[PDB]
Amino acid sequence: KGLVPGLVNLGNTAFMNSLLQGLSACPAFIRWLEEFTSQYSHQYLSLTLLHLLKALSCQEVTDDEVLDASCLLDVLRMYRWQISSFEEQDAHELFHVITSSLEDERDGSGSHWKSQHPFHGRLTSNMVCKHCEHQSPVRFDTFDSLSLSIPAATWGHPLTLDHCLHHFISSESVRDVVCDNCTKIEHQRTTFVKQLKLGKLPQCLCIHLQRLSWSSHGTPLKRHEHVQFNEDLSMDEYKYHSNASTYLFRLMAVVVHHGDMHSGHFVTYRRSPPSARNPLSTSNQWLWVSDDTVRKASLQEVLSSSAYLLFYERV
Amino acid sequence: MQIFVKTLTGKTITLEVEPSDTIENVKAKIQDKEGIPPDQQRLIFAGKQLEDGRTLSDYNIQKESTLHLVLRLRGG
Amino acid sequence: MQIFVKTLTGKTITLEVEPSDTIENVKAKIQDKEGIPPDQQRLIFAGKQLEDGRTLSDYNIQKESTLHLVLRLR
Ligand SMILES: [Zn+2]
Repeated sequence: KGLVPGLVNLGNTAFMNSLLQGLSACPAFIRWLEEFTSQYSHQYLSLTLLHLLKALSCQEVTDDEVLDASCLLDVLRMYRWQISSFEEQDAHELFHVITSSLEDERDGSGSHWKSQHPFHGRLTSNMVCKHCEHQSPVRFDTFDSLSLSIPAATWGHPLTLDHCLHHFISSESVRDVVCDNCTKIEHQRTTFVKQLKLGKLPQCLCIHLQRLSWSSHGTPLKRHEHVQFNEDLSMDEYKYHSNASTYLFRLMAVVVHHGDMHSGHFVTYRRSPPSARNPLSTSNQWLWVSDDTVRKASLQEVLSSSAYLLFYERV
Repeated sequence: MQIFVKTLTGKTITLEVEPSDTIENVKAKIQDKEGIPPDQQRLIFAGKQLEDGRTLSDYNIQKESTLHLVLRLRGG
Repeated sequence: MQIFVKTLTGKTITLEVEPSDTIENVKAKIQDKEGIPPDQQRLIFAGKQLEDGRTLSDYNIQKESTLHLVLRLR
């Protein structure tokens, strides 16, 4: 077969089990983990993560294997993420908790302090004052995921992932900005135009569709609309540099939320482990995992899902 | 100093903060402009989710940094 | 339609049900898949217990909703 092992959900941990299936569908993240882990050759999160990430990336060793990631949650919630005992949580929040530990872990290593994990990308913040036309020097900031506000729906047209990306990189006018050039001409306050674009792309792209918005009325609102993503994603449009290398990404896993704005459940659409004969080629058989339950899924089912976290890996 | 916050729309706003300010201080100032209760806010900067009880200094948040605001979609 | 029942025992049950279905009927579906007596079952939605006399539509339980099954061993 081509089934992956499940994950035991004890006390509302689908947010974790779902994220792990998605992370384990990323060969590059496991390769960086195995290389990073090599410096240690039990509170090393990279090690405990690799143990579960490796097991989920290979097929189940036994019949209908159901794994247990209590080790991961108990390591994180000791000091880093002291969460209430049975409280439902956001899978995207755990992703950034897992990232911050890997980054902290990498910062405390003499040999690997320079090695970035494959989810590491860079954003560019461009600014220019409208009143004096003076451009600001480009800033560069790190991102481990792209949290895209889902834009307003068009009449009958479906919402696309590319619409979200275009909305994230779109330009905009920010008011009440302090201008140095204008200040010396006091502290003058003009309005600038600001724009985000991607300076460096990760090998492992994690997209976060903000399905939780804030209404005009002042209440949490959950966006249920289908956002249409593709199996193949081109990121050349959203890069800062003109220098043309092609940036094609291929979908590995989809994390989906089921519920309202307050609670619910997380499931994952992911690819199958590659065949033993050709283990460096991405499988085409997709899988559906709801904690312990692992079942075969069609590519159409995957793409027809209300995506929340989309995991891409560069080809 | 002056920092930036990309809100739930993607519209960026101007914040007035100091390096010694706590993260809940920043969240409370976002509530005054956006109306989202701080307990429901998540501020991400440079790929790190900022923690309450910490200051912009502890994260090295320099002037005109861009913070990212997101909500908490729980599922268990 | 499809619904999830989060048991506290490490199994998240996927059930195919109808809005007309009754709780007693859903507890019966649970027993068939996981062999738990319906007298021992307590179905929770949105933090409140579901009465064996009502249907899922009485609680606005829609497709891909999430119930929690708590047991009452006595
Ligand atoms: Zn100016």
